[PDB]
Amino acid sequence: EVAIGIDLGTTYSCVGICRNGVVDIIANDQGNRTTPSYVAFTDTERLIGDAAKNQASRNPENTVFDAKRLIGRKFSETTVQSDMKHWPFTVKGGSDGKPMIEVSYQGEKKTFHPEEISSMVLKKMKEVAETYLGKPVKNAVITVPAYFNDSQRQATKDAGAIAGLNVLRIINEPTAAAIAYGLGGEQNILIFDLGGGTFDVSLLTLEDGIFEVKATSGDTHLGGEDFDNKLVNFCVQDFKKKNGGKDVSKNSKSLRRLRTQCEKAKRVLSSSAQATIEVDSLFDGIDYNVNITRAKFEELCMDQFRNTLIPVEKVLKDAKMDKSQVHEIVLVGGSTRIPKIQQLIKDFFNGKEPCKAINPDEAVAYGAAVQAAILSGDQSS
Ligand SMILES: Nc1ncnc2c1ncn2[C@@H]1O[C@H](COP(=O)(O)OP(=O)(O)NP(=O)(O)O)[C@@H](O)[C@H]1O
Ligand SMILES: [Mg+2]
Repeated sequence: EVAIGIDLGTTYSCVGICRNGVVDIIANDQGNRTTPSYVAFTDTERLIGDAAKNQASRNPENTVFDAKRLIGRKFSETTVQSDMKHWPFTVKGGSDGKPMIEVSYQGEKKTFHPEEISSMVLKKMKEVAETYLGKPVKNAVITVPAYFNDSQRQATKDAGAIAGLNVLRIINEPTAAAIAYGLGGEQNILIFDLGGGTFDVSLLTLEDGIFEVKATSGDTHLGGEDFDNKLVNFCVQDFKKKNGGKDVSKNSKSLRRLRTQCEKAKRVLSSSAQATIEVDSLFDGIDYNVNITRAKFEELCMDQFRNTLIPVEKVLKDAKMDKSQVHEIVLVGGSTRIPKIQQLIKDFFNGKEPCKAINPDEAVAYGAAVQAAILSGDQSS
């Protein structure tokens, strides 16, 4: 009878439950309200979530992420050829044309389909809910991007079945976000979703409790990781100017340790004017330290931030509607916490305040949890 909503994110996943028309987003074992979509294999164990992400730089070959970029795709697809330059783990095509992710686990070569890796993240999110509820969970609504095709949706559903979930429904991420905010006649809703890996803009219409996706645009390779990379590239150049041209970029472990700290500084800069990036013994036993102002971060990311408005203009053009006709702008995704992004969007919409009351990296799971409760016969929301 217990049903949960799950955001299966490219970078971070999130689980919620709606009971008595109230939605709890469930914290994991480390107290985090979102969980990295990471799976690692070591000599002794299978790590999922925070524990997998935290040892990525010590075990790059056997730490799997971005399975969402492979799920329901043929290995020969041009998106896979393009994306695989980003992965330190091995991916090969099977005789059925399906990607096979190859790792070493307890001294043995093992291969997994993308939906098997995604099943392990879903199983972790199921266990997070079960620990909180102190009861087994069987039923779930799982979200997917609006642009997901029938193969990607069915592979996501299969991941749920492998994780031990009865998948009540697959619903669109942008629709889930709109459902979270309870969005009176006809309403034009823009979902601006900027996560860790991807940027999705969706224009929805809502007449008589019925959502339709009118238009979608974005960039499958713009997200928080790209802003982290802007800080990494700066720090690499800054280290050169401090340490007689020495090049941190030659050491992939040095880059990963630097990237981890750039991501932390980026988060601090969403609520402070300044942050420190610090890595003890970064490269050649040399300590690295630098102070980054919010202004410098904004400068490094200036083009990427401003270009987020281009897909906004494109969905409005495709829907043949003026920005003045948008009733709600919903901020979704962890990167929408960046003040400069919030200011650019507000200014574009002529000072209209976006809907951002729900922690933006939780809104999709929140909506999924509402839909899961409704489809279980609970009319309280
Ligand atoms: N306070 C913050 N300031 C800036 N970025 C943040 C903040 N909190 C989290 N993030 C970033 O949010 C991103 C993760 O967004 P999230 O919406 O959880 O991912 P997702 O659901 O997996 N989306 P996607 O990766 O696009 O599929 C990471 O790049 C984080 O660094
Ligand atoms: Mg996503």
